[PDB]
Amino acid sequence: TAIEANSRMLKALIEIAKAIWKALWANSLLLEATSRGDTERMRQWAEEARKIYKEAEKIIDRADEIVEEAKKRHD
Amino acid sequence: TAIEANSRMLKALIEIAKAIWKALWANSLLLEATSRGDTERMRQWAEEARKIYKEAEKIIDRADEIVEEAKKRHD
Repeated sequence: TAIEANSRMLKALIEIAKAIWKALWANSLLLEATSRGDTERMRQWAEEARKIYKEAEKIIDRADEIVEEAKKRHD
Repeated sequence: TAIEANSRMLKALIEIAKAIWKALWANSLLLEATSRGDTERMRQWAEEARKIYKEAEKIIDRADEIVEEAKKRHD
C-alpha cells in the first residue's frame, strides 16, 4: 500500500537528484566562471541555484510528505 | 511486509541523499563565499557546516545500521 508512496517518494528523490544535478552543473559553470575569472555565469548559476534551492526545499517538503504518506500505513 | 523493507531502505536512502544535500549546500554557501571577499567565513563553515556534516555523517552510519538489520531478519 505504501509502495505507491515509495515509488512517488522515489520520484521526489529523483527530483532531489535533479536539484543536486543542477547544483553540480552550477559547480561546473562556476569552474567555468573562475577559469575565465568572470562573474556573470556566477550570478547566472547563483540565481538559478537560489530558484532551484527554493524548489528543492519545496520538493523535499513534498518528498517527506510522501514519506509520511508511506509511513502512516504502518505494520 | 516487503513494503516495510522498501520504506525503510528508502527513507534511509532519502536521508543519506539529504546528507549529500547538506554537505552540498554547505559547500555551496562556501562556494558563494569562495569568492574570497571575506575570510571570517572560516568560522561560519567550521561550525555550522561542520554540524550538519557530522549530522550528515552519523545519519548515514545509522541509516546503514538498519540496512544490515533488515537483510538479516530472514536468518
